[PDB]
Amino acid sequence: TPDASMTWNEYDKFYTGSFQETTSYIKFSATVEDCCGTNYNMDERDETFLNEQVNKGSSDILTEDEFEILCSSFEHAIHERQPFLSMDPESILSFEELKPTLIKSDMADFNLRNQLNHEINSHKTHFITQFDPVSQMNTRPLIQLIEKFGSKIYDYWRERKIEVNGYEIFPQLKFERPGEKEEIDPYVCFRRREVRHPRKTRRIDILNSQRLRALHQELKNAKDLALLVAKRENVSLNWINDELKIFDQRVKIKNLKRSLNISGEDDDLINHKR
Amino acid sequence: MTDELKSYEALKAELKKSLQDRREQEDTFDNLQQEIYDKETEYFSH
Amino acid sequence: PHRYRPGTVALREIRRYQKSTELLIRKLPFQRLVREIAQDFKTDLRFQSSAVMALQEASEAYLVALFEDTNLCAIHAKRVTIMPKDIQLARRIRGE
Amino acid sequence: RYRPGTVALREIRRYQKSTELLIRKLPFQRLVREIAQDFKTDLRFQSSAVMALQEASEAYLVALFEDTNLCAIHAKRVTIMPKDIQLARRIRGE
Amino acid sequence: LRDNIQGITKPAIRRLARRGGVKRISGLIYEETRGVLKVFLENVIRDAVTYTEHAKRKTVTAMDVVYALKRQGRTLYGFG
Amino acid sequence: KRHRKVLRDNIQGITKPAIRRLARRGGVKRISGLIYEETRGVLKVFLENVIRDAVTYTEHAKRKTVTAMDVVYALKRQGRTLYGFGG
Amino acid sequence: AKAKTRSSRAGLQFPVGRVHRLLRKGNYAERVGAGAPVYLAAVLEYLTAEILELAGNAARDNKKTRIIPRHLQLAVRNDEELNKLLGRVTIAQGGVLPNIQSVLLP
Amino acid sequence: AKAKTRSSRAGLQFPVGRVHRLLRKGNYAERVGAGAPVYLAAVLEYLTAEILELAGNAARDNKKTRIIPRHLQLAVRNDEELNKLLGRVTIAQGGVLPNIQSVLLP
Amino acid sequence: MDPSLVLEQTIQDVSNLPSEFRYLLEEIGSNDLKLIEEKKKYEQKESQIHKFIRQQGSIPKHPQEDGLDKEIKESLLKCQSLQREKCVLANTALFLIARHLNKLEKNIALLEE
Amino acid sequence: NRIIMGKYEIEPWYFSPYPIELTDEDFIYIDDFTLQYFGSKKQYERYRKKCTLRHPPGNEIYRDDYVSFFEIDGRKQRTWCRNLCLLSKLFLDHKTLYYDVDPFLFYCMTRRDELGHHLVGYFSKEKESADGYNVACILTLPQYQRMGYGKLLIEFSYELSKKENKVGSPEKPLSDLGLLSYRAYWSDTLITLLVEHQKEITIDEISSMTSMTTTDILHTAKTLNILRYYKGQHIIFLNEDILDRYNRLKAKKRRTIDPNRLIWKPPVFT
Amino acid sequence: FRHRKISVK
Amino acid sequence: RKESYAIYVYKVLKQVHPDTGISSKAMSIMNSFVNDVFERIAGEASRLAHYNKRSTITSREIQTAVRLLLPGELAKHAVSEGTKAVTKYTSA
Amino acid sequence: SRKESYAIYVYKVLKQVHPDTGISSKAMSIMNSFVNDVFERIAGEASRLAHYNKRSTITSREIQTAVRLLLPGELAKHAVSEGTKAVTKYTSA
DNA sequence: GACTGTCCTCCGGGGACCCTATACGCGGCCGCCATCGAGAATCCCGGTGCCGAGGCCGCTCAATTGGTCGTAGACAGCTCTAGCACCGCTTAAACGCACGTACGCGCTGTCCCCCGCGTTTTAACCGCCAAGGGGATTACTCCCTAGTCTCCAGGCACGTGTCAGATATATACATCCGAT
DNA sequence: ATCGGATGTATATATCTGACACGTGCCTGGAGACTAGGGAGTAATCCCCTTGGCGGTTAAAACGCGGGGGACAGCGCGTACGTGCGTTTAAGCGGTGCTAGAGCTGTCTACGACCAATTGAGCGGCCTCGGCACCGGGATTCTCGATGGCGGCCGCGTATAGGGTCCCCGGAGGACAGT
Ligand SMILES: *C(=O)CSCCNC(=O)CCNC(=O)[C@H](O)C(C)(C)COP(=O)(O)OP(=O)(O)OC[C@H]1O[C@@H](n2cnc3c(N)ncnc32)[C@H](O)[C@@H]1OP(=O)(O)O
Repeated sequence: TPDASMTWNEYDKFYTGSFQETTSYIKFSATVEDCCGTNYNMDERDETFLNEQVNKGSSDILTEDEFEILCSSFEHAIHERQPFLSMDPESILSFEELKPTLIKSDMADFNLRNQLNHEINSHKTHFITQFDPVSQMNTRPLIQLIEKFGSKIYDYWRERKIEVNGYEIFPQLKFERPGEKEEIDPYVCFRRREVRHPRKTRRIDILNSQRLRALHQELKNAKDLALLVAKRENVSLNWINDELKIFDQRVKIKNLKRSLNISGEDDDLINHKR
Repeated sequence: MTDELKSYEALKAELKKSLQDRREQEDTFDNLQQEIYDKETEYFSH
Repeated sequence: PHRYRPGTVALREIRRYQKSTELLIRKLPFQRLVREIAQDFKTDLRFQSSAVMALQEASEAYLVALFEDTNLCAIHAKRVTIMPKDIQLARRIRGE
Repeated sequence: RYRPGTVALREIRRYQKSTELLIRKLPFQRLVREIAQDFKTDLRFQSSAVMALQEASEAYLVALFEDTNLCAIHAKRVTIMPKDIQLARRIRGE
Repeated sequence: LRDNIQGITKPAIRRLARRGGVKRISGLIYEETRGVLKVFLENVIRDAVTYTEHAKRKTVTAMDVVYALKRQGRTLYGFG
Repeated sequence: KRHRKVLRDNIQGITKPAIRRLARRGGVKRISGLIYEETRGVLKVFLENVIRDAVTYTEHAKRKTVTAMDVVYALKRQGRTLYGFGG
Repeated sequence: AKAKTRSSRAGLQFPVGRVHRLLRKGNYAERVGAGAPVYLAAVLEYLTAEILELAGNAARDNKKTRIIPRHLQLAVRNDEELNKLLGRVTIAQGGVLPNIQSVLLP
Repeated sequence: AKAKTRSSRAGLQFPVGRVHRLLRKGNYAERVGAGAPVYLAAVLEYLTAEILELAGNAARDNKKTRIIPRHLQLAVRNDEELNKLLGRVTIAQGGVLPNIQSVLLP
Repeated sequence: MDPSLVLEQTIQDVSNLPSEFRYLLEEIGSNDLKLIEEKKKYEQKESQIHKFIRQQGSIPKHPQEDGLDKEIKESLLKCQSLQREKCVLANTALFLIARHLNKLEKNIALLEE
Repeated sequence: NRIIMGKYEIEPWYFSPYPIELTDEDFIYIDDFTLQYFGSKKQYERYRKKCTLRHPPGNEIYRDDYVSFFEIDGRKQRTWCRNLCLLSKLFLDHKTLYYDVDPFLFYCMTRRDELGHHLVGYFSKEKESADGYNVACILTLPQYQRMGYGKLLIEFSYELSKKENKVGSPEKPLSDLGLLSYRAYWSDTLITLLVEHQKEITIDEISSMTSMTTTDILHTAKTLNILRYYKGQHIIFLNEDILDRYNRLKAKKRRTIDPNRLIWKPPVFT
Repeated sequence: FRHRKISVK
Repeated sequence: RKESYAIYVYKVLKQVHPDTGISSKAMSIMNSFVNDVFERIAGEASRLAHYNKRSTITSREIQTAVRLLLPGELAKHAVSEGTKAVTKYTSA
Repeated sequence: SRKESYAIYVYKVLKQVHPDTGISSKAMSIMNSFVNDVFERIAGEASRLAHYNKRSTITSREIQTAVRLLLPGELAKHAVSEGTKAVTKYTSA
């Protein structure tokens, strides 16, 4: 068998962090997309463009994460309004024509997350889960990024879109062509042959009323219970922050009293049972 | 000094505020505990 | 007194007769039946002893096979008592 | 809507009244060539040979179903079951 | 000779059944068995006698029985 | 990894309606669902035996083509004489 | 002296000469008797006549003037002795005798 | 030149000469090939060896040194292929295979 | 539009949901038990400080007051870490349930069209 | 050309139908958790900065002090399993990507670390196998080969077959390495069972106790000389070589799969 | 060897 | 050229039913039937000749074979027909 | 009068396969009948094979084909192996 | 006569041991497991005792050799049928799904019939004696059938015409099923 | 049991085709006629083995009397098989084109038939003894029903307990007497 024993030097650069083992076996069903964040990743050309044309001397900093958010929104909007852009890449929509869709766009369930952040009463901070990287909390909202840099970034992304003939910047796996269902070349793979198209339902209302609505009600009940538990944890967090603040203020008060030699009135420096 | 006494009074009032907030959060926590128990009973038993 | 439960003696007999290999029919009655039947084709026929013995062997083997088939048919009807209709069914399926 | 069994009786009369083959020729031919592969490759077949095979197969199956029906009736049932076919073939000596 | 078929008695029939593996026997079995045996014997003896007459002999040999069983698809070993 | 599509089975082509038609000609009124698969297996065994004998006759003649007479002889060798093709 | 067919000498329709030749070339015995082919041809003619008569009766019973294999099947399977003679024979395109079990009837 | 039996030339125990003679006198074909009797004798010897081996094993399993028909019956009926070969054969004094149906057991 | 497909997909997507919810709720429970234990650990020390003030006032310093304060800070900080973990876990669970609920609502709206 | 999976740069063995742009790259980057491919180092870096996955995207059904096992559905994790199949084609000339990954279950063995669980090998399984195969494709990373990991994978496959109350065999077109590995596993298991049993045992009892098919047992018996015909019957043959191999096996003290650590129930597919 | 049953049950 | 009993079957049909025809397939079936009966009778006669160590197939062997194969009235009428035919032939 | 049989050859085979085993007379008659049966079957099948192909000579090929027709599976395989081996050895000397 | 203090009799309400709850102590019975004795299962060890299997010995006759001769069959070349394969249109038939019922199936109760066992009776079995029919043998001698060579007309291939029946169409009658 | 509605099936008629019926020329398979050998018919023979009787022994068939248990009828539930309809698939038909290979013919050699001369393997008859059959005594572990017993739900109160129920308890006010 051919060798595989060569070691990479930048492993420590590309692989950092720590994963905590759990006592009980890991329970997981989320997809890869859920734990990766923005689907677009900048290449060397994109980072040189951002650094030299956007972040070279700007007083307002556009981050690489925000750059990928903008490029992902442009991608999604273009595939939505122009699913056949590869048919005529030169007829790609302008930034202003695509902007309303970007405004109404719901990228990465942003609206859902904002609604949740509203419901927890945690909209002071932002809604962050284990599937989300810590670095992406700081990024500005998408609408702000559109208003400030959307045309500037969109012109470059449009040029690269045209360069790839309306296809994806990231190189894609070869796909089955409808003209022939059998492709001699090995390249063609992962085709339809493992999907099985179903029979359509012209006259099914009953199932929707009976079981879909009942399961929706059960999901609502679970969501309400989880919201109550999350609020309980939010108030426990507020309590522990109160305890930290009280401890720091008590030690500062005690030091200031001992500096000024003030006696009595120590009730606020101690706890009272209730 | 009156400056350090002013800081002392400010810290006293802020600490009274955090003590009140702490008690209110504890009460809210107990309320949420009972509400969670009742809602669990409603959604799963009842 | 002592009595065996119904069916124990039956199983004992089954084991016994499946173990042994002697003819189970009485010689003389079988020979008299053979000659009686043979009278109806030609009068005053003589028989070698070996011919009668071969006839008895073939007859007993045929009947044993028929009884096995009959037993399978009776079991198929969720019964343990072979009945004439079982024999008729078996012979019909065979082609008789 | 006719009661269950009336249509079955009508089919019984219809198919006992005719003599045509009841299996589509092409699937049977493909099955024959598939089975033939397992003894020698690139075998060729006369059409008459395939037709004779189909005739024999259908006659054998009809006789087997008659025996199976007799077995099913014997058990005081009216629905044939695999056990009935197994019993028929066993008694036949197959 | 007449009614020698009664020589095949109930105990002999049930013995054959026991060797065949039968456990419980209806009383009506015996007459049916006698009839079946009579039919079988008639079928075999007819061919045996036919072979005997073709050879112009008055004595039935074992070989005649063997050839009859062979003609009926019931080949028998142990007699030549 | 599937290597060869030679595993395709044409025994399926013996559709349920065809088996029902055969049973109807045989006098069957009610049919269990497992009958169809049992029938496909029985037919496969029968055809394998007959075809094996036919091919044996064909190879003996040193011919590449299976003739009708070979099938007739195979049936004869199985005690299922057939009239209407020769011999 | 003109020749007369052995069939005519025996008053038969089947070819005695062909039967005799087939017997000689069939590897059955070293020698063939003179009357054996005559006897065999007569028996074959008789059986042919029996089957053709029954088939003709069936064809008339079906308002047909041309005998088809179905008629042959009906004629054979309706005759006890002919059915016993041909119990291991299959007739192509012969069909089956109409027979519906009583218990299945309403 | 002394004669060597054709069996010895083929390394066989069965008589090649007797088989050849029976073939010639059996009215099977006009001519008999030279190797056909050898082939047939070899096949017969092989089948005899198979049956005798199984019968000997059965006889040892019954603490006997002399093979009796019962052993032959057991050997044949216990071999699937031999049983299929002799499905229409009856062995005199052979008996039956011990076989008790489960449903009859208590 | 297939109602039965929507029902099947919703049930499949929610098939593993209760097990993960149990896992997360019991991980929150374990973290809350760690929080309760650490609460006892630092409440005992704060009780020592408070009783010291109750008996001798705030002007005199406890002989280990700086060490007790640092230990309380440590215990409180790891309590804060534990509570952060519980909050994140609850947020993830609520995210999953609300995401499934909204997806079902979207599919119900599409079937209602 | 050459691929950098995690810290190990690997040299591919066979063609794999990746995008031709990666066949145009000198280096290919593979994520150690999502198996995503990259020709661009910048995209690799950005993905790593945004990739929060540190374990196989599925439920953990087994875990010991050394490795853990994850059960992954191809239909639920389509992109990830496609990545796995694409990577697997590089090391078997015979893998077939002519069909997508939906009807396949993937049981992946990983080793845990501070960074997370590091995949060392796996074996796939058809959701509904007509042939009764308990393993469809089994690939073990070349940077972890010849370490006994494949033995542990086969052990886990038969542990699943026991938990399924079924016997199982790998897809019969085995590679030379796979054939040899299965020869070793079968020989070791058969010898261990024979010596520890210390009694005459029926073939069906061996197949029930090991979930090995009887055909495999018989073919191994023909390759070995375990079964001998002596005095009119075939009997257990306790020769020297068998006990010597059993002693070398006992002396090597290889890692084994602990069934009690398997918290798993067979999936139900409609 | 010449005989069958190289390996059976 | 391939020979068959077609013309003789046709003559017999015209003797028994002058106003009835026959399809070609039915004629083939009849021809196969004739060949089958021929082979059965000839084989039985050969076996009879062998069992009695005779090398000549006479009419007596044919008669015995017919009696063996044909059931009851069929055998009686076949024997009658063969005897009549042989008798008439021997007097010509 | 001399009445031939196969007894002595069966006895030789028995001595080659089980040197310490004997056989009863009735079993020897059964074996002789079995041998005659198989002989008749194979010779008849060979005769039909020769007739079908319009040949007048029974060669080894016909015997082999008849054996393949009459013997099931491994019995046929081993019988063909034995026949070919014996014919080859006979052809050698 | 007015005021301070002590005895005794009457409104307002604590209470004390309670009316039959309430929960288990303390078993009946009962319930299935825990042994547990009695028959039994043919089997087993050892003389012993014969007769069938196996070894020997002439004596053929069937197997071997060594020629010779004739033709079946192996082989090469050649023709052309027909088996295969692909294209494309039609629609009969297969398939999927929804619906309802009637059939399979399990369960309970009844009873009569077949098993088990003891007693009586027959007649199968065996050993022996005896006759003679007919199977088996041999020796002769005829005539029937294979083999030949000639001769010619029945039966085959192969063309030719037309009408029995397949198909289509329009229709009355038989059969099923729901309603009363 | 009677009646009408709806579907299938048999019935009358008309048309159109191809397969059946018939004609011809040809040749090769059947009819004549002849011979020679030997298969088979015939007579006469020997003695085996088939048939048929007696008479004693006793195993086995026949008979009879329980009674347990399996065949059988009824019955009540539910699944699954049949029916019908709309959608979908490919079988069927026809049409075209190709070439593998079935079929035929003409070679000529090798092999098998045939016969005569030879002889040893194999057959029939003839011993000889130990494998196997029989006739006893003996003999553990395997099934089966039986009831004795450790311990669980429930009879059936009893010790304790929320609380109906009213004669006495607390101090404070009114009438006869005293300071
Ligand atoms: C079709 O049926 C699907 S199954 C095949 C799928 N593809 C596939 O397996 C190809 C890529 N993967 C591998 O081949 C992979 O290596 C496995 C799956 C075979 C696992 O191998 P490991 O090396 O990880 O297995 P171990 O348990 O460590 O045992 C390895 C044994 O192999 C011997 N070996 C390996 N390379 C060798 C060379 N070049 N020369 C000699 N021997 C070699 C090891 O010595 C070891 O033998 P053991 O007896 O010690 O087990």
